[PDB]
Amino acid sequence: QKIFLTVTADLNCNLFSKEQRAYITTLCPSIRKMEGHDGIEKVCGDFQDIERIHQFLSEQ
Amino acid sequence: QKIFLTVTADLNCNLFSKEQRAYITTLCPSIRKMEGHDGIEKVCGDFQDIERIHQFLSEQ
Amino acid sequence: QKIFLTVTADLNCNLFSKEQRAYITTLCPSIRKMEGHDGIEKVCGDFQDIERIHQFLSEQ
Amino acid sequence: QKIFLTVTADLNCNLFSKEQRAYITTLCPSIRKMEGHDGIEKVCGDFQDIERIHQFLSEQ
Repeated sequence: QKIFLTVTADLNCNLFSKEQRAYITTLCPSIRKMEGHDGIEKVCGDFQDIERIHQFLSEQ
Repeated sequence: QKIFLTVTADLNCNLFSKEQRAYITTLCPSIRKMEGHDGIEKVCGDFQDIERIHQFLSEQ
Repeated sequence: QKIFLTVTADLNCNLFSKEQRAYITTLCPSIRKMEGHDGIEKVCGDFQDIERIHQFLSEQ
Repeated sequence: QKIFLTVTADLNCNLFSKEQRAYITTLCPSIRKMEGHDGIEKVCGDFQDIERIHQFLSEQ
């Protein structure tokens, strides 16, 4: 089965814009998002999507 | 410059025993954990730690 | 003087409709939310915000 | 049936010592806790229990 049933990550919203963090919807379409007027602040799902999101923000 | 301010993982406690999950606090001594009648169910820390915990459990 | 830095609540999506849970963004404009297929599933914010949400929903 | 399935609160560990925070074990022996070497950082449980902990901490 799965090692991690789910993984959640608090995003740095000082470091990355609404526009940068909004791409996560296209990068990982089935990632669950905690979102404000400030855009995506937390993400939840498979460890593979958290890695993919970390890779993506790491490059910005 | 933290990408993920924190990261939290839900451990699959069906796949892994209390003894197997117990080592996580030696593996990552500054980890934070949530602990029931069958030991460690959830963990919180750096991305690096959650990657090391995934690596470790992945090899059992 | 924050006692709770943030507070997250899991909503009883069986008890309340998408239309009932949808008002939360109008009730609490500054709130953060996570939206599955049947609307808002989880909410993050201030204690006071989570309190007013409990009240609003308790009277449906 | 209940309004909030669970509630989680990030505790202000700057405003409240390890020892003040440790009493939450006595206050709500049923509350699930995220804890490391500065003690309880996050609590998860029933709305009523979150209220009691906020009520306790606010009375300090």
